[PDB]
Amino acid sequence: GKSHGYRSRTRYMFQRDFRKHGAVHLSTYLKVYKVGDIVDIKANGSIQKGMPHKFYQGKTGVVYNVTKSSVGVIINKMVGNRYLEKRLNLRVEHIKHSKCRQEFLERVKANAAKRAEAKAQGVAVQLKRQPAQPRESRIVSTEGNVPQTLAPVPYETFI
Amino acid sequence: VLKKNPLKNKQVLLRLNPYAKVFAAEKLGSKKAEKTGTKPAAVFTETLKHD
Amino acid sequence: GIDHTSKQHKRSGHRTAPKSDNVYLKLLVKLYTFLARRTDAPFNKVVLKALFLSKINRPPVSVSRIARALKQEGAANKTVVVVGTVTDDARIFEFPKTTVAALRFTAGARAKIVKAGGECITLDQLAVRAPKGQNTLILRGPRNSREAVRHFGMGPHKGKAPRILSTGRKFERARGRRRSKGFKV
Amino acid sequence: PSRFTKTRKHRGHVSAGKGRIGKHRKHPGGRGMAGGQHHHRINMDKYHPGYFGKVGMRYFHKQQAHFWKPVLNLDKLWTLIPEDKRDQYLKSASKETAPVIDTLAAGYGKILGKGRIPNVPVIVKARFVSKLAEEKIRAAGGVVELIA
Amino acid sequence: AEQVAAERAARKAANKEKRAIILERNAAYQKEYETAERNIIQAKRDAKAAGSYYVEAQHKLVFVVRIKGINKIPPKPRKVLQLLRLTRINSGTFVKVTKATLELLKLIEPYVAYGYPSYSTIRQLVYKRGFGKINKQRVPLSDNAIIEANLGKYGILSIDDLIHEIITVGPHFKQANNFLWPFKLSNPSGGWGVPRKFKHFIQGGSFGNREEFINKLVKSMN
Amino acid sequence: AKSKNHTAHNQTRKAHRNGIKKPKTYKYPSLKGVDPKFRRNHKHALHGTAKALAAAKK
Amino acid sequence: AISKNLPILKNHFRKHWQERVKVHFDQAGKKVSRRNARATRAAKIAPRPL
RNA sequence: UGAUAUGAUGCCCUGACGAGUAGGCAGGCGUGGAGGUCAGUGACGAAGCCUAGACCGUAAGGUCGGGUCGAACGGCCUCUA
RNA sequence: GCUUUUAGUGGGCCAUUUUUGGUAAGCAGAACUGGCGAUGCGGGAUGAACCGAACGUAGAGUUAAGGUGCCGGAAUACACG
RNA sequence: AUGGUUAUAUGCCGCCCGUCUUGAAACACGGACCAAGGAGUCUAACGUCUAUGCGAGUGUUUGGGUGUAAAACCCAUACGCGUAAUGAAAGUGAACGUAGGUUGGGGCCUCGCAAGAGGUGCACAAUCGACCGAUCCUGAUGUCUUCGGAUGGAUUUGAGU
Repeated sequence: GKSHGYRSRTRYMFQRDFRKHGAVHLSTYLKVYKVGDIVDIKANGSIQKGMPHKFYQGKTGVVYNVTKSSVGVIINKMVGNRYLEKRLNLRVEHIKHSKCRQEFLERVKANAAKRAEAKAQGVAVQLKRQPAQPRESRIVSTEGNVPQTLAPVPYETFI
Repeated sequence: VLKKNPLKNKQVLLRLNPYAKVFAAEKLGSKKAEKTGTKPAAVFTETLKHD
Repeated sequence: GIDHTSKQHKRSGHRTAPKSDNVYLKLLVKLYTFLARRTDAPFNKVVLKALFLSKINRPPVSVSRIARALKQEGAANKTVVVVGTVTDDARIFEFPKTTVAALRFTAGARAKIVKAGGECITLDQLAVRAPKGQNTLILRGPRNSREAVRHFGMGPHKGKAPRILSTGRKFERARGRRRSKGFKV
Repeated sequence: PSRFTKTRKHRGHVSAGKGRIGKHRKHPGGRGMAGGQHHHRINMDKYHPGYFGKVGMRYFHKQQAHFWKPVLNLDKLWTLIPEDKRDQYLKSASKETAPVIDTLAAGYGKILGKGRIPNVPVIVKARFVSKLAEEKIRAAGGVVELIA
Repeated sequence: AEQVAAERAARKAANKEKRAIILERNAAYQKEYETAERNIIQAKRDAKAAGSYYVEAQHKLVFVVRIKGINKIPPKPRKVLQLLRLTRINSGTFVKVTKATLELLKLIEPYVAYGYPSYSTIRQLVYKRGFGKINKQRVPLSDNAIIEANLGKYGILSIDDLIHEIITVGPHFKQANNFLWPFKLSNPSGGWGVPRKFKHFIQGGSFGNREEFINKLVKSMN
Repeated sequence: AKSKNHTAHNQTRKAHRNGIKKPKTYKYPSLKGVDPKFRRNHKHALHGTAKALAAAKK
Repeated sequence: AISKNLPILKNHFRKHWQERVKVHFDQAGKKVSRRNARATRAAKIAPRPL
């Protein structure tokens, strides 16, 4: 018969990342999670209490409830033709902050500073991001760099 | 009521773009370029006709 | 051969004429289609949309709801406009002097409003008094207080008043409703 | 009328709005409430929770005249004074001339205190009063006289 | 109320000042285009003389023509083709070249043919197949006031203002391009030049980057 | 009388007919399931700062 | 046979109910005949109340 | 919506779109009978029937001519099956 | 953005790619997408699914896939083998 | 004469419909032909929606009065549903407050040429509270000393205010 337990199909997921087994380091227990923090869920295999389901491994949500040895994380789940909001009480060994919000909050301090510096100096701030723009025209010199002529190679076996 | 084409129908070509009247004056699309007598470097020709 | 991004030939989904054949109501739509088109006042585009509404979508406004609306700051002298029916409220014992414009008044609401020296005018006397909607206050009644919207969205753990004829013990109060009989919603 | 009916619109089209595969049959799922615990269970829970089972104790020969006690809130209670005397009694809000309100003859068994009578002293002839209905009636300067 | 010429002469005079502004600005545009092309030619020649290689600037703008019909399209290129406003066969748009659009073009490559349009192709496209999105309702351009009343917030007030905000890709390329209704091009008059359309332009078909030869497509499809 | 067992065919085309929907986040989300010792006090934090702000309009 | 959010109805029509349907068409007729009976009784009982 | 000429469910401008089973909805065509109306048609020929004869409508259908026939029947506004 | 209400449906099948059992099967069963069912048109002579392209009634022009000895519209074209 | 209709000739195309089915022109079923008849109806109780009358009320038509007589017209008292809920029940029973605070919110108001700023914010949506019933805890003044249940609560609960 079929088997669809709570930890089915998780041979390699809750595995403990070769030659980094054993107890976990103490900066996992010293992070400070505030209500609204954006977290990533990566289930520690060695802490069997408070683990998430295998759907939520690698899923990113926000913290809604902060208690003694765990936090409450809000995850959206794709089910049917809608999304539901899921609440997960997971211990802090299976969690870490996102660095993609560290892209944001550091760029907020940069964007707010460049607006103030342009306000005192010559507004037209121009503080949006821009995509990778195409390359400009340039002059490449052949001095010391005379082009070597490369031809296609004949076929050889070499076994 | 009807879309008159520009690039024929010279009146509608003149309604849009009032520069076109003088673009046929100085002719501006059969203008000659100024002749400049610069020659390429030798190394450009050596890498062009190289084997 | 066009890759359509939306449903073709879709209607707007809103009412453009009232479903009624009330000839005096269609004369009120004939008056306010003119005024919404040729005054650019945001008021008249609202009253025209409200004149289309169905009887569910215009709940009755109590006369005590009106007297609460004139207790707003600066609204003591505004003309309160009710697109629908003004009903009497015996639970209020002091009513102010204000003017009310409405589609219908009940015989108790009109008797109360003129008792305090106010005037019960119609929606066309309003449009002669205030074509651009000067000094007005549109009041709407409670839409989600009907009996039918109790049963909307009925399901487990939602608490939405099951459709049932007789009410009390032994009519849907058992297995499925308390933990002592199987499960509880 | 049958003139305005969608059976006049399925003339010409074969299955009369019932489908080719479905083939509208006599009783495909039972008759009436048949199979509420077996094949109609997902409808019984979800829209009718609590249907099956027993709650409470039986009352052999229950008469619903013993339990006749219609309620009247402090919201109205002045509708039981006529309108020609209502404005007369609202003004001169004082004792020694206070309106006796016969709530039983008005058709109520119990007075309840939902809210905010005016500060006129009234005389309430009731059978049953709540706490807060009596407190608000007495805070206006009136009493309640229990009758039968 | 006079109004015979007390306002009519004023309207004629205001249209004359608008038309003088359009005339001098088109002269400025033409001089800028000519100096731009001469300067690229001289940078090429003065790199060849100096013993060097002037690489050109990368092209900032492509023109894309939807080459494949409606049926049998996977959801990701179909969604991208809905986003590039190419909802029917032989329809075209101008696309600003950044990485965020290069990857869209690489996604819908087996269904479109694109390339780098010249000034003359853009000019003939807006002059013959140029339509605007004005409360949407697909209004033909046909007069400079039609462009001015919808794009004067960005400075654009003529048809060469439109072309200049296309070719030189401007600070207001997005609004000027989203104003233009997608070009309902015809089939090519000379044919496609290939027996089989649906392989790459490198393999002798039609789709993909057809770079400067996109003009040879579009001037027959326009 | 054997038959097909399971297929996920057409289920994504079905789910995108009505265009799979986001859960419509709100300002002031629900405090349901939030830690009761925090939630008990937050009643008094809000009530006290309403008393203190209505005191500014005495 | 049980499908929608509809209230559970109790229509007691599983017997042979169609053999015992009494439509009262003679409401007007019995009203007239009853008034005629009262008039005839008031005639027979000529000085007395009904 | 400004009258002194008639459709404001109107008239007019503009743009885009149009496959379709099961199925939904909308606008209509036709039949038996009922209320109102056209002071309607009719033994100088009603209804019916026949007609590679004509007209209108995308269509359901409607109208007219000719023949046959002999006593009743239609248009419109609604009701009903 | 939101809500109510209700129909039909709950036998499916094929194609590219991944893939299981089987010697295999126009075999049995999965995954993703696209189709057929529900769909006409041009091509593959012929064919539910392939290629091209999706359809109101028409006119002109241009093509797609496929073709141009004759049936058959269109080179008994040109070029190297 | 153009044109329309019609028969015929010619070029190209066109497989019997209806049905069940993944698939029917099928070597699947019904159909020789014609005329007439022939199949989602009515009732009791209901769901949503809409229209209408009235509106904290509503419903004349069981019955009575009347009548040009199964029509129409008029009417008392009841009763049904609604205006109170919650508990198995005994029972108890909906304002601390501008009927609350915050976040949006059409419309209105003030300033302005406008862009905009501020005030007020009906409905509606999110939230935190307050009130009523049930469950659990607390048990004040009092007492036929075991009744009474004030006051204060609680990740509880309700088809409520």
